[PDB]
Amino acid sequence: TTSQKHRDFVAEPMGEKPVGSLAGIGEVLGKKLEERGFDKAYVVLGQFLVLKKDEDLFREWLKDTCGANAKQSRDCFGCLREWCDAFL
Amino acid sequence: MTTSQKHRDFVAEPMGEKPVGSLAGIGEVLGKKLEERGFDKAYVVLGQFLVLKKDEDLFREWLKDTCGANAKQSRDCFGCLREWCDAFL
Repeated sequence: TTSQKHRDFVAEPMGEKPVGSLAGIGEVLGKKLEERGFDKAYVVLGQFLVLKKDEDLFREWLKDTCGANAKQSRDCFGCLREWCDAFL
Repeated sequence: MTTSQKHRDFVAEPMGEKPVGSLAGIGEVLGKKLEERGFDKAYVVLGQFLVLKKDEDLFREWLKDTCGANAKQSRDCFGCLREWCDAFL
């Protein structure tokens, strides 16, 4: 199952969408990601790609960086993996 | 058209699983050094480009430090990634 936020993100190029457009990234996570430099969704894509799309390492990185719980990191990972399947 | 044909081929389409050597500026010598550091597909170098917020100075320095790229190689790689992003990101 997926959210509309997920479907909206995976349907099109992300351009300069803010980090909060990613599935799983709410206002609280988004704030903390922004304070650490990850202010646009593509910067988080960048980390996903630097980590060679590794689910365990990306989701652990997200937890360590902004405090994402397991559902939030699942949602964020899945939306980036599906976006990459469609556009990369 | 100022760019290389290799730039043109790269920016014309999604990169998928293309190797790092498909990037403009990344010949076989630079490509093997990138692979040895774990940057084995073009998308991993895109990742670093994006994590650095597409900043030219930081990206070109990173490339120099990571594989010894000269100024022309680093400008070509940066420009190829920048135009790819403008087309597809």
